[PDB]
Amino acid sequence: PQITLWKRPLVTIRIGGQLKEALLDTGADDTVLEEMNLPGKWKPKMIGGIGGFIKVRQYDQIPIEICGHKAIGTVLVGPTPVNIIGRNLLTQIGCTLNF
Amino acid sequence: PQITLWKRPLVTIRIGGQLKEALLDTGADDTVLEEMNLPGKWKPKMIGGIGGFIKVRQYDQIPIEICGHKAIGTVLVGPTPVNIIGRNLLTQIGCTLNF
Ligand SMILES: CC(C)CN(C[C@@H](O)[C@H](Cc1ccccc1)NC(=O)[C@@H]1CN(c2ccccc2C(F)(F)F)C(=O)O1)S(=O)(=O)c1ccc2ncsc2c1
Repeated sequence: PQITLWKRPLVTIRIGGQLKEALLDTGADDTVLEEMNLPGKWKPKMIGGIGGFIKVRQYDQIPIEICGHKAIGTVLVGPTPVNIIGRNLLTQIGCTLNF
Repeated sequence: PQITLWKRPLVTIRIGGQLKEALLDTGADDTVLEEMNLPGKWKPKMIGGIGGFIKVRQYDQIPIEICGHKAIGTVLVGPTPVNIIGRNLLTQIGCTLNF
């Protein structure tokens, strides 16, 4: 697909039994999802953006489906106001910026 | 150009005769630059990111050349962690997401 940027690039993602709307975000190194209780090991981390930092839980090798494209990798979970698909997963689904 | 996402999509911009590195940020509605001097009236604004809210100065109708593509639009100036080029100017240069 081609997604223009007139509006926020929100797409449907699936993580296990949860479907959520998330930004395809080229300005995000990492994938940051709003609070959810995923299974398995994790590690605490702090990530910074506009306004300062938030504490997140880093889960590794989590499969996520993005517009029917399979991805698997690190997902950060924390008190973000929006779900953010970062470059770690954007590359896996073949996402580029073009102009 | 086509830009892949294994590295941060950092590009050189020209603004007020100055060259700066800025991040092409599809997860950003607006363009937000680190502290700098721009001429003309500005208005105080507050914006919220992942870590909370900050105060910025809003300048309207500012020319920026992004990889040689001309834009003229609103630039917010304040304590962003990184210079970010948001959708207001990404649209002007014809930028889309493709996968
Ligand atoms: C700042 C940038 C270098 C990094 N961020 C990614 C951005 O795309 C971020 C993603 C993002 C989007 C929305 C909320 C929070 C975070 N966008 C924004 O902060 C700004 C806020 N804003 C926004 C939002 C609502 C109203 C007005 C604005 C305004 F437009 F502001 F008026 C908006 O439209 O973009 S991030 O979310 O902090 C981030 C993500 C992953 C990540 N991984 C490691 S550090 C790290 C940091």
